[PDB]
Amino acid sequence: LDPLSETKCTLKSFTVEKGIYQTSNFRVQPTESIVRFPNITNLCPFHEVFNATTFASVYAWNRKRISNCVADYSVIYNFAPFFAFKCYGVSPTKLNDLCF
Amino acid sequence: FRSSVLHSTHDLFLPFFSNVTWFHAKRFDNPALPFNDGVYFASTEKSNIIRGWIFGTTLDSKTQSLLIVNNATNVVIKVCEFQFCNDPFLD
Amino acid sequence: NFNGLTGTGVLTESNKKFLPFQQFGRDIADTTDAVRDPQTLEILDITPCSFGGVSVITPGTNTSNQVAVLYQGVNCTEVPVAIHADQLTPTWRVYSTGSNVFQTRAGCLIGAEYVNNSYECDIPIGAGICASYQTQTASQSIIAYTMSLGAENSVAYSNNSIAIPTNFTISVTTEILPVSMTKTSVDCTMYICGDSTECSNLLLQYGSFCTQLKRALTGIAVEQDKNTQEVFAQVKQIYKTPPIKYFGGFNFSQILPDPSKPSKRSPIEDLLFNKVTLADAGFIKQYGDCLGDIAARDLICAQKFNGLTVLPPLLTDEMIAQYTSALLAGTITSGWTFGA
Amino acid sequence: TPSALGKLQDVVNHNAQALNTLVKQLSSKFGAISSVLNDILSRLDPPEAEVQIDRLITGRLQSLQTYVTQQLIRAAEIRASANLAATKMSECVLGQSKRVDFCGKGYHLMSFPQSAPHGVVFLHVTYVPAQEKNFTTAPAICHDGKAHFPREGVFVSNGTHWFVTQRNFYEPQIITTDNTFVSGNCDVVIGIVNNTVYD
Amino acid sequence: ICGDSTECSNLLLQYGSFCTQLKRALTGIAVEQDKNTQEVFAQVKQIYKTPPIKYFGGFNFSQILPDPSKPSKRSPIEDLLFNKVTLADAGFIKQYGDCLGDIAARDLICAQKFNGLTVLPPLLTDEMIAQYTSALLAGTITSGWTFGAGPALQIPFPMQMAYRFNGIGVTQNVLYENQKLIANQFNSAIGKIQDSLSSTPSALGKLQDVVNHNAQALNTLVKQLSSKFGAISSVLNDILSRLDPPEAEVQIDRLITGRLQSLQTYVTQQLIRAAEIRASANLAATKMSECVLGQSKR
Repeated sequence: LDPLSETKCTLKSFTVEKGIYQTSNFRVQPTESIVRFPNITNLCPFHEVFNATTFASVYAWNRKRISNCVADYSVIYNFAPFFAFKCYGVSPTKLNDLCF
Repeated sequence: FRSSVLHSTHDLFLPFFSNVTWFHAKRFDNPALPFNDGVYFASTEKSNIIRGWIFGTTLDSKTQSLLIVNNATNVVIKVCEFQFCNDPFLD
Repeated sequence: NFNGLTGTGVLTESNKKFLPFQQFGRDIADTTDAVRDPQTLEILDITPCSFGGVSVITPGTNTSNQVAVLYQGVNCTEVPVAIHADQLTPTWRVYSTGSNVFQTRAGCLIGAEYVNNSYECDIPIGAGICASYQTQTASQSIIAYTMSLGAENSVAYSNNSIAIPTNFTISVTTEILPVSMTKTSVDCTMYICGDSTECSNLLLQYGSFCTQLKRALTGIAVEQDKNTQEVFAQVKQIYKTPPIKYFGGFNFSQILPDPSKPSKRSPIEDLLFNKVTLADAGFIKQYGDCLGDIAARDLICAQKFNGLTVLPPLLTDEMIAQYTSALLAGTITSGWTFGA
Repeated sequence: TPSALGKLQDVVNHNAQALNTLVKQLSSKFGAISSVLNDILSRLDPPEAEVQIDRLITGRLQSLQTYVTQQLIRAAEIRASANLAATKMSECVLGQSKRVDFCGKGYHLMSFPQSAPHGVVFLHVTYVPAQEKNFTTAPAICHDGKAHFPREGVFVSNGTHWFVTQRNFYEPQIITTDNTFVSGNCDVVIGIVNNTVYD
Repeated sequence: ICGDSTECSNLLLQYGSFCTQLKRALTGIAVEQDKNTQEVFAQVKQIYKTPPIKYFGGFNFSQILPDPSKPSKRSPIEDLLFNKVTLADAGFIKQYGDCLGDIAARDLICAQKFNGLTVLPPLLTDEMIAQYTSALLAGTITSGWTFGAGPALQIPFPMQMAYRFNGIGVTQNVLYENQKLIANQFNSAIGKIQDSLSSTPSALGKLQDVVNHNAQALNTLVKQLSSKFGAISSVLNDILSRLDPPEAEVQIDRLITGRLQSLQTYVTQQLIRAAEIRASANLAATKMSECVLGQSKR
């Protein structure tokens, strides 16, 4: 309401003596808008790895380089129920809000 | 990006005042140099002599090998079972 | 939010020269203060928004409720508050105008009227500026002023003039010095566990943390008894004052012990004993004192239930009074001879 | 004025406040689901409860070490005042000290101690002069072609006659041979004046 | 600890009054330092003004008396002492544009102010301390030790200096016959002081180490923010954007306890240093009254 009530709450008392007697608070200017500036791109060939007839061998595991795309991981959820979807560095619901 | 700061890092670097080997090859029949966790290559030629390197364990078709060659307009980097000869060179 | 890096700051479009493989720049504290825009190849610095502390100069609540506001390290001519109902909420209270703004080297002061007069510093603010609640402005309000170092005096120095006093004045001053504090002991298992069976089994696995804190508290307790001993027990003979006679015209009745009241202390010591109110003297408290009637401000029961108890001092108030009377009766009947 | 013993009052207030803030730390939730150990044992299993209790133990241990550390620092401040009061007791009460502003402001005559709860009060009786007067002085006196200096006083003049008196009090007396001493001629002193000396 | 984080500062309140205890400790030191300076320079209540400079028996106090030829009204000796010690942050007002841009310089004050570390300016400015110094100086040269015990009693300096020799055990005739010799040795000694302080910059190392330890304590406190106290990163915004709130509370709790331990370590060292400064302040206050306001036999 007013600085008097603020310093009363800070001192945890209804009576305040003469002087500052404490530091009231700290001024912090908040935000007024949002600026999401990620890059500009085309979709990701996730069908080349998930919608594939036959994979490779274990000793000959194929590595697919991914770059210059908007990786929409939501297209993977509508597939068959996976046995184990475990991320060791992030949360599975946070991939869509990050860059790589 | 850092500016006007002193930052400490621990990584594979070249020790100061270390004895480095200077090759004048000229003479062929030089065995391949070992790759001891990283190499520092430097040269001051201006006739485009050195334009590529090879990397591998045994340098034969039995194991993988890295072939890096730099041309006048493009660069080719391939990983294949190259059968390197005793004295590989570009023609 | 450029590439997942969220936060709060202001873009300034600095002139930092980033390399093609560099996009983020961090300061000493590894806080990213400069970034490269993902779309445009320009460089933008990330500087935090307006930040600073605020102090509220408050007079006595029994006097008035008018208070002043000080913004430490903030200039009055850049941003006093500058918000409209959709901005910072640490303080939902704004003073805009009213000739109360004043620029000091410690910060911007709002709510005080600066005057050219100089008085004694009542409420210290900083940079030689102090505030006080004066009633000579008649209305009364909070005013700001420069502290007065003292009355201006000029000595009439001369190569052949000297000043010699013709009379004197016997002045008596008081000087109060703390000699001891409250001796407290803390129970480790009672404060941390509180009669828990599962607890106190993992606490023993931490080592001698309980024993180290116990020796430190007992070290203070034996220290406070030594402090009082070295001050009042400097003499070994308890000198008794003779029957009060004509001490050359000096009346020591205010400092000599009076047997008319218990504890055998002087009326001056009777006043001093009433000014200081001990929260807990460490004496014995009955177990029924805490059971029931908890509506009173009996915080001693709350701390004793958790292992926090105050130990009573070694020398009681009566013995300290006898040491004071012994030192007093000695100096008035023997001067400084009994000290050597 | 009840604010005369603020020094001794702040001592018992800081100790009472340190104990009160220590009790409130028990209600804190140092990353645990609750501040009561009985609730954690009743809600969670012993395998999971050890994680929650460990957070409370480390939180309360840090609170105790913070309290003991501040008490050790305050003990050094009290001992410093205790050693000062002990020295002030022997130098002001048990004798007369020449140290300026030590046993009160002014020329210290004698001091009287007073017992106080968790402290001590000294009654410093000091000598304070007043209503001084201006006089004309001279370094020495030249009567028999020799400079005479004051033995323990100072030469003053009321305008027409010269006298000798002590510093801390105006007690003018005639300049005689027993109150002064001769040392050198009258050509070395700067402001030496001519005046008769009584024998 | 948080740095404008919304998810943060909600678990920090669950730790109790650790923020309030550290706040009262710092404010306790702040009001203590103002008391230390007050008990040393404000021992007298009358601001004595020096008369027009005349022949003080041959003694030249021009090097210690305040010179109105330069601002702040301080002596040339105090001018030198003010230049030897370089304050890292005087606590005065700094414009907001001073930190924006031109960060290539060694402006570590902007880095610490952005994390809540700010220096408060002292109560008594350098001008007021200079007036207290001039008041104590003008009093002892025109009244000796009389103004300390009571009213200022004017007395010629040659006669005042004569009783100085009488205290140590030297008759008054020794000074009156060698007044020119004492005046020359006094002026030559004062001139040697300013030459030693200007030639040897390591004379004020005691006062220099004070501002250096405080500046270093603040610099090492900022570097603790870059530490990873068992967490995956040192930035709270990165942990919230990478992990889920159920898992992020474990990582944030490690950073909170790590930064709380850093703050308590800083406050503890400040309380110890404050005891050392107060001990020197009480020594300087006693040395002020016993050496300047009088003659001590110690």
